[PDB]
Amino acid sequence: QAVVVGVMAGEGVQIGVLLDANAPVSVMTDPLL
Amino acid sequence: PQAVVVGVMAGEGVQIGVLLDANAPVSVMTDPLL
Repeated sequence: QAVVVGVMAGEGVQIGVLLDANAPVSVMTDPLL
Repeated sequence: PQAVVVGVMAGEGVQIGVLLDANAPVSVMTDPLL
């Protein structure tokens, strides 16, 4: 299971990323950054 | 300077305070705001 979302970044630049469905945000916010 | 706080008016009269992204274009925010 997974999900894809539009992550907004610097000056509002739109970026697309794929994230796990069940893992908590705390374990993914580091590699995502 | 990355964000600004504003009060948004919604249906029939409820006012809600929100902190918006100061540089993304408004059209990108209207959907999640609703």
